[PDB]
Amino acid sequence: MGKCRGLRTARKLRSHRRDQKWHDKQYKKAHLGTALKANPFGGASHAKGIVLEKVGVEAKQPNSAIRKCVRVQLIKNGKKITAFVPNDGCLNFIEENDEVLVAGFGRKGHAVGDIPGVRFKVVKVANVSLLALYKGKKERPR
Amino acid sequence: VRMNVLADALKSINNAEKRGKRQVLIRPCSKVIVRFLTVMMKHGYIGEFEIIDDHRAGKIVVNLTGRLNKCGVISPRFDVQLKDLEKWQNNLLPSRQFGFIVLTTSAGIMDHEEARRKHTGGKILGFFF
Amino acid sequence: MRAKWRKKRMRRLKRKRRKMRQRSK
Amino acid sequence: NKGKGGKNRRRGKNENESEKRELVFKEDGQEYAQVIKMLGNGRLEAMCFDGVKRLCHIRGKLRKKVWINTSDIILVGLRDYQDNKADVILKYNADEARSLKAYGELPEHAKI
Amino acid sequence: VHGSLARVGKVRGQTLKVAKQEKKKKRTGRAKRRMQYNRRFVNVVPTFGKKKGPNANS
Amino acid sequence: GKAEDKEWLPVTKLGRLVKDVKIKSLEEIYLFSLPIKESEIIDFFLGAALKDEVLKIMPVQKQTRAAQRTRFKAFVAIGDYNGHVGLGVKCSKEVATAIRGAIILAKLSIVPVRRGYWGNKIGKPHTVPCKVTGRCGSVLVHLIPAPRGTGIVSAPVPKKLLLMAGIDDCYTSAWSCTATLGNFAKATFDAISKTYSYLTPDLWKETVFTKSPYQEFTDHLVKTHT
RNA sequence: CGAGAUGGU
RNA sequence: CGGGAAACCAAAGUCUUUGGGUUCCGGGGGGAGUAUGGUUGCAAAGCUGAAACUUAAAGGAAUUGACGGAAGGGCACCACC
RNA sequence: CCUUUAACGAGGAUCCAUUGGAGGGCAAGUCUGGUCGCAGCAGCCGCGGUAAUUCCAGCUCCAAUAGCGUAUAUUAAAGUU
Repeated sequence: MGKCRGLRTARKLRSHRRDQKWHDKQYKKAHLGTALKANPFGGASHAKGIVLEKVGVEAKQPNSAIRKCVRVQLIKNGKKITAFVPNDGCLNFIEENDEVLVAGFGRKGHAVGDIPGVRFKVVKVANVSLLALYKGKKERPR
Repeated sequence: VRMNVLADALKSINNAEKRGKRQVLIRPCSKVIVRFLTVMMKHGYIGEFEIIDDHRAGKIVVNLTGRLNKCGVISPRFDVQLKDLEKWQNNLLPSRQFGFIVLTTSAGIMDHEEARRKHTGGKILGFFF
Repeated sequence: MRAKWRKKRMRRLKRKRRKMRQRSK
Repeated sequence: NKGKGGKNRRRGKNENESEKRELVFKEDGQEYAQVIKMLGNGRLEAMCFDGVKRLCHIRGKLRKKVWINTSDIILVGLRDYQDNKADVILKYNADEARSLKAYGELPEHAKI
Repeated sequence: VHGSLARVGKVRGQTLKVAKQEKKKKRTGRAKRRMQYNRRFVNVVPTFGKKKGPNANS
Repeated sequence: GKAEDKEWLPVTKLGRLVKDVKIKSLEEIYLFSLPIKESEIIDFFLGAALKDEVLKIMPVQKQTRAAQRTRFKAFVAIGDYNGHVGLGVKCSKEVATAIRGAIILAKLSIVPVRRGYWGNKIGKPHTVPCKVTGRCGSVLVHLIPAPRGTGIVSAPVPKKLLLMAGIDDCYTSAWSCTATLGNFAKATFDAISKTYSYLTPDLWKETVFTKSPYQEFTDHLVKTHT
């Protein structure tokens, strides 16, 4: 409640605001740089990696399903990721030991919906898009 | 402690107006208070007033007519220039049609409409409507 | 009194961790 | 008909595990198994009779209905990927399990 | 159930397939906004106050 | 059936006078600040010029030994687009009775609205006369004068009441839980209502008194009436 | 002032 | 009086009609008063004090039910004498 | 290349407009066939266990239009610094 108002108080006002900004959760992680070292993409919107393994993860209650996912190793860091595969039957296009392009799931590093602990999704397989494969416009070259 | 006398004078009038009382007593008196009251009286917001000598700064009794909606103080006496006065009357007044800011200037204590005719800036004291 | 007991549980774990690390070097 | 638990909760529809319980055998992608251990969280350890042990999971349809137990006999669906993991499809009663072995459908390993 | 659980692509593979029944071309640009104006404002039939939307089926 | 007369007969002194003698407007009912308790008085003065709007229908319920028991609550606004607006609420076991009951209370609540100018005084007035505010629950609502031809700068709920009141131009602001439509509507109607009871320099001249309608027509209520 | 834990439909 | 989400408060009032002076200090729930460095102490310990990761609510005041190995009236051989 | 100008150049079944949607927030179907807590959808609240307004498809309708969708940094909304 008691804020100082005197005509020479500008050093107290300016430096107290500067000190109190560090209690905002969004301000702190943008300015310390610990989150930028921790993030498995080094500040990019997308990354390339190689498919290790295909897996099915159990959805959180109150609903019931097996959500189709992949485990991936990124090219530029060699660190490990798991990513969701959108649409009905798309797991049949992916194969193993080949390149995917991966993207964020839409919530800036947090998980989405009933899938436990998955932060990423697949968008391109062997330089062809999953949408162009799913709508029959293109096919995997072999 | 008492850091400012003009803020007491206006808070005391403002509480008496809201209770519907016909008179109020202001203490201590000052040269700044007598000049501020005179600007409200000349525009028709208060009645006439009388000063008591007591050999210790003095006292004032004021007569109230029921027209006053508010009077108030801006505590740091900020400087104003003619180009910036529009922003202050946009912040503090209830309409463009009525109410007044009070300034202190080297030509005297005055109404913010008179400061434009006299082509002068100053420091802010308070307002009424 | 669960919070007072969670405070006691942490103090005895910290006393163990203290003696374990300060023995090493 | 006869209850075999005891409670207020008559609020469901009765189980009727009766009459035309027509005997079910494998298709492609399925195996018969015996339960070895039960874990927490709706999952279990099971051995199928050609000798590959797996970690196994109760399908959402069988929750709080078809109570599985140790040494019980079940029908299991295999995955085309992640071969260590599988899901339960059916339980066989001791009356059905002996009919599977009478049709020669099970190796002489399963207990009844 | 037929085959195993956790089989991908099941319902898109089961679904019976039907060819497109359309023939005629739609309008474009100015001519489509002209058509929408005449259908929504110019000649109109009134109803009871529980007024009815553009795609009412029953 | 056919809409002949005698659907109404008065039950108050004011109703006996309005049906008979030269009470010529609502403004001479407002001047003496009288309560209105017969809905047919406002159909006599404003009538078919009044237009009607359902703001929300809301379910509410109480717990019992057997089950949850549900009622429907309707919020209704009414006005003539030229200086009169009202708001009303009722809760009933069925929606059709709740709406029909809410319209009667929205007619009994009508108030006169003041209008003014932002600039120089050309033509007829078109905005609020000065900066005003109203409260309900935690919700606070505030209205500000605007130059000619801006329209209303507001969310949907306050915009509909200001349009029905007959205000063309307005800037607005709000604070705390506006997601409760009932407190947001009442905070807006409280701000609109205060416009005719703010003391301003054009209202400073001395008041001249007259006799009230019960005093001028004091013999009409006696000689042939009950 | 005896002893009186627990909860698939 | 007036204020408030209300319980309540002559202050917890004189606030969108928002500025008497001035000190300390909060920013969704957890991880956590934890790890690590410094410092004080004979010891127990005190002071200062993170992040990775995780999550759709956690919480305040009040209303109507149901429930109590809570209290007070009254009743029944599908209760007891 | 643009501008200027002779000769050929249009009946629509072509000289054929697309990208996202139709439970709510938020414009637009309590149509018809398939699946059956599976396959899948879903920013958020939520849909699917044999009569699905939400999945997969046909028809109809909505929005912006030579453009429309998604990931990530940042300003407003935030009187949530």
